[PDB]
Amino acid sequence: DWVIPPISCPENEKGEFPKNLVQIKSNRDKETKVFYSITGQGADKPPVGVFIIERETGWLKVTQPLDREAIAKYILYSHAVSSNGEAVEDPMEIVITVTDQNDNRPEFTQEVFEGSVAEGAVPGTSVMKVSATDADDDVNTYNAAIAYTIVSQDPELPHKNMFTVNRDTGVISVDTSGLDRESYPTYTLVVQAADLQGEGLSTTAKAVITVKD
Amino acid sequence: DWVIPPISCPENEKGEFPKNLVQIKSNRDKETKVFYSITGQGADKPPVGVFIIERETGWLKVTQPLDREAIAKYILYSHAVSSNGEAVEDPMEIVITVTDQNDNRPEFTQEVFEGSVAEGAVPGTSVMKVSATDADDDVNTYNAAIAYTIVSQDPELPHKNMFTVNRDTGVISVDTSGLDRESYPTYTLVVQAADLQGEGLSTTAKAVITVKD
Ligand SMILES: [Ca+2]
Ligand SMILES: [Ca+2]
Ligand SMILES: [Ca+2]
Ligand SMILES: [Ca+2]
Ligand SMILES: [Ca+2]
Ligand SMILES: [Ca+2]
Ligand SMILES: [Ca+2]
Ligand SMILES: [Ca+2]
Repeated sequence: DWVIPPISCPENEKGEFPKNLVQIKSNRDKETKVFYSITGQGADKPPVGVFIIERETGWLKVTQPLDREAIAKYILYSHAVSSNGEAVEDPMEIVITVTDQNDNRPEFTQEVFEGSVAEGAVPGTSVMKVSATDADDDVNTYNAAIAYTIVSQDPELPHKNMFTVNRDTGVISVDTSGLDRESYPTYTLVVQAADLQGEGLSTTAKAVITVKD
Repeated sequence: DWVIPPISCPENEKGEFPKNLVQIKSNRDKETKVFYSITGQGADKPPVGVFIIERETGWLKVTQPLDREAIAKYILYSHAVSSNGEAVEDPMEIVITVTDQNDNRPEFTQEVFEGSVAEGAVPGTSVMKVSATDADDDVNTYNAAIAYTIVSQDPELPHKNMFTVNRDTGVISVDTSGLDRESYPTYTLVVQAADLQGEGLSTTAKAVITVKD
């Protein structure tokens, strides 16, 4: 039973429906009459009706917007039957992949993350980890590929950039030194998560670092 | 035989060969080991060896650069057998479309075109036609959409731009008044054709216009 190269249909389509994807067709339709149908989840089983097939020509259509983040791949079967009811083909297994769009913003595991460092640790010691998630397609695109930046430090002394964040790991480390509890005892960092490798959709959270003796 | 939706492969690929197109696979391989082959012009018949299928995996592969302007479509059949060589599927018909690149420069029908106009003619009167052809795919791309321009006018009197060319059609026109046979009896224009609607590959030729009483 052949399985068909995947038919791509992007999520969140808009406008008039139904829309044509792709024609599936027996080359025996000059020998005898051929009537097409499809079965499976997305066709005659839940969700019913997302895809339909023009009985007579074999144009496969989609009848509504899709959401990759709810169903990413549909498997159906097509059938080719003649007037006398005989099968003109074995069923063909039909694979449809929902193609991703970047329609989910990253989200931080917490709105405020807490750590602490020692006064005289050392430019590149580990303070804490911040983390986001993105629900988009981490396998075939960058839409869920998260770059952590630092947006602002408070207060800005002794110098701006007392800290850095590793843009992939979200691990926060000491960048320059002169950390002095008694001059400046807590810092409030605004941290950013952005997909498209830094360029895309973004969100912010807070990291509150307590300077210790 | 089912005919599957066409697989696109662009002309003029560069780099490492063979390149993978698409996995053509039987779902009957849970039961028994399956072995795949292909046939047709471009596989086992001339041009032999353009496409191959990997026997155990069913990856379909193209083995060299294609040229849309020599062959635009291939038709193959895939086949599926078990260790003993018996068939576990009917064959599947496989269509392959070669997609276009802008690899053809427009050519003028002539190197020098000839035309004429009456001294008295009013701005807007049509003088003559220049015309070019492009061999790229004028049905699905812009690689053949030609735009025309006048590059230079000799002589430049009584004004620059005695003439104009309609930039979709190649119709050359009287633009401003003052044509007088007895002061300037011919003009030589350099005309240009460029595809991608003017932004792409270009060529030039000459238009010679005799001003008549
Ligand atoms: Ca979605
Ligand atoms: Ca998405
Ligand atoms: Ca995203
Ligand atoms: Ca101190
Ligand atoms: Ca070519
Ligand atoms: Ca071409
Ligand atoms: Ca061209
Ligand atoms: Ca005159």
